[PDB]
Amino acid sequence: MREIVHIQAGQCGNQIGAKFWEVISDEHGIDPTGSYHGDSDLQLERINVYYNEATGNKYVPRAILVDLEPGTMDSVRSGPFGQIFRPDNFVFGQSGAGNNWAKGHYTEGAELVDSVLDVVRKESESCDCLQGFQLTHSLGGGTGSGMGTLLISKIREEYPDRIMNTFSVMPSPKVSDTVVEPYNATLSVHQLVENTDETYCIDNEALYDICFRTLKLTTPTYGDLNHLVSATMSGVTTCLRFPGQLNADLRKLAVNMVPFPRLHFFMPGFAPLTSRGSQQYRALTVPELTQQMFDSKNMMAACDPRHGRYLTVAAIFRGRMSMKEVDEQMLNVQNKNSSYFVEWIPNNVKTAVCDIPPRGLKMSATFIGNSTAIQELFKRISEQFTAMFRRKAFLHWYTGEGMDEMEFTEAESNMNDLVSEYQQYQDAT
Amino acid sequence: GNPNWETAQMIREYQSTLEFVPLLDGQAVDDHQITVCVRKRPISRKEVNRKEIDVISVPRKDMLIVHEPRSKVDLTKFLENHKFRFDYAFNDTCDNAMVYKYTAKPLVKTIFEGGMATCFAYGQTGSGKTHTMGGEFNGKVQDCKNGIYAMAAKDVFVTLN
Ligand SMILES: CC(=O)O[C@H]1C(=O)[C@@]2(C)[C@H]([C@H](OC(=O)c3ccccc3)[C@]3(O)C[C@H](OC(=O)[C@H](O)[C@@H](NC(=O)c4ccccc4)c4ccccc4)C(C)=C1C3(C)C)[C@]1(OC(C)=O)CO[C@@H]1C[C@@H]2O
Ligand SMILES: Nc1ncnc2c1ncn2[C@@H]1O[C@H](COP(=O)(O)OP(=O)(O)NP(=O)(O)O)[C@@H](O)[C@H]1O
Ligand SMILES: Nc1nc2c(ncn2[C@@H]2O[C@H](COP(=O)(O)OP(=O)(O)O)[C@@H](O)[C@H]2O)c(=O)[nH]1
Ligand SMILES: [Mg+2]
Repeated sequence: MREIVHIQAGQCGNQIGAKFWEVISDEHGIDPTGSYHGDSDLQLERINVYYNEATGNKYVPRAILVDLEPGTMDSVRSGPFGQIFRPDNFVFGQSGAGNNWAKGHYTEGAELVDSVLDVVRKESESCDCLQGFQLTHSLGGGTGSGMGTLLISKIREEYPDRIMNTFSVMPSPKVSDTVVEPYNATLSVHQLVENTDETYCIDNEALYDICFRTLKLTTPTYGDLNHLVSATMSGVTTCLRFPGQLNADLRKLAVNMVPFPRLHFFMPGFAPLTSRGSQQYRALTVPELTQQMFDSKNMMAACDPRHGRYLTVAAIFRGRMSMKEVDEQMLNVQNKNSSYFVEWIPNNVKTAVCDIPPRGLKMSATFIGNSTAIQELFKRISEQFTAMFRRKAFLHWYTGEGMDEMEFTEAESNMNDLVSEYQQYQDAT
Repeated sequence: GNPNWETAQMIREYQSTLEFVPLLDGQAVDDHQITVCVRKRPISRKEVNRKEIDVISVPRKDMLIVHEPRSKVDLTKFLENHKFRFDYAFNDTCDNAMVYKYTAKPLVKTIFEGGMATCFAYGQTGSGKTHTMGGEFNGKVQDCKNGIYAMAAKDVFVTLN
């Protein structure tokens, strides 16, 4: 079978995985020690996709934690699952990027990437055959912006034909948590357009609206924000782990969901999402989940999908279902909302049916769309970018680290072409 | 050897956009009873070998400007015109030693006119001021025929005569 290498960059990224790796082990029934105590054996059938075996019945997650620049490190070790990682995989350095891109990609990355790329090739040859390189990081910051994109330039070079997903937490257009946030967006995405197969563009403001308007929560903590993102990750590799009546490879997604080799910037989605005690006044069916998935306030993208056009969508369904109901609900949406989509594409929807739901639920789903509604987001960042650069605002923290003025002009016109060539296809042609 | 040559590119632009009224030691240096004059030493052969850059303009007879390189808030080079209105602005090239005579002429009168005609020599180390009052004017071995005091200590006996 195929196996997946999992990489974490940035202060954001490993905090995502710290909840996420708890979810996968609870999806199979694995202790903090690695002792398997699941219920059935059906979850044992694809342990190998993430977990390799150890000496006495122990399973080790193949997670290479690049981002443990030492302050972030001990928290991961002093967590719920600090006693589950192989401690030699904690690959890190000292005196980090400091929310500087060039300190992530040009100066301190060169003093760490040789210690990283070797550990990549360690877990690589322990696999039968590879496809999976799940980088978990954010844009906007430091390590996730400069040290994250450094590996994607390198691991593509050693592995030219492997599936490359980066579940990058994008910047927010209103809540700016970083002063240099447009300067880290334009540079890091300039790597991502060149050498990614897909990416899950995620905002926190979309996570803010979902936790508050839909889940009705008072105080959303970052463990609870990312638990929404952790639901996306396990839903996609559901079929590469569980037997489904219409399976879903990452590459089955990564041939269907992408028309053109550059336009592979995805927005995720998830359902069910509700606020209750234990009595909730609804009923789980196929059209129950379907209407929830296609909602403009149920996006993890922070954009109106009705403003843009859906190029293509992906309905990855879990749990026991019925294909005709699955087929016709995807049919009825493309009928009643045909003016929304890209009209000159024959089918605008595909399906994917796993046969096993998660633990608590009885049915579930995972929306993955690719739209010209994400044309808004880079427009909401490149305008923030181009106001800083004309006044030449933060250059002396970048030119004094090994960068150049001609690099910035080269950086945005890459991003200026995406919003240009999303306007070609949001237009009715 | 090779400092920033664009330093000098900054200099020459102010030069070729204006009039310049130089000043030499071949003119009647009029009287005011008071002044503060200027005279610089020539650029040495060593400084040329090290590519020392010009720093002065002599735009006028009674004014001088310094060429100071500076930097802005984006590390962009800036040049300052230290506009110094003075009385007498002589060049380092025009040292014919009549500067003392042109300085002595008003003073050689005063004491003989019954007055107190004084002076002072002010300058930096290595600025050529021992070559400016203590003499002698050759710049090689201080040849004992051009004692700069003697250019009016002659007057002490000659204007006496
Ligand atoms: C009585 C009952 O049915 O309770 C549900 C529940 O009330 C709701 C509200 C759950 C609840 O989820 C949340 O409140 C939540 C908290 C942080 C981040 C995201 C969600 C639930 O906590 C979450 C929990 O989810 C699971 O058990 C899934 O297997 C889920 N597991 C985890 O996320 C997980 C949490 C802690 C430790 C280990 C795993 C999962 C989802 C996708 C992929 C893998 C696992 C469920 C169904 C419930 C509770 C318990 C209240 C909901 O979430 C999920 C993920 O199912 C929130 O909206 C759904 C709808 C559910 O009905
Ligand atoms: N106006 C001038 N024209 C030509 N050569 C000059 C002039 N002034 C000084 N020099 C030469 O510059 C050199 C240094 O001059 P000098 O008068 O010895 O300097 P200084 O100011 O007395 N230095 P110092 O005694 O070390 O504090 C000598 O070789 C001079 O002959
Ligand atoms: N979703 C999420 N975003 C985070 C988290 N921590 C930081 N961020 C975001 O990540 C960006 C800051 O980068 P960060 O990862 O902390 O910097 P780094 O350690 O230099 O990579 C900002 O956009 C923050 O809003 C997190 O735990 N979850
Ligand atoms: Mg001397």
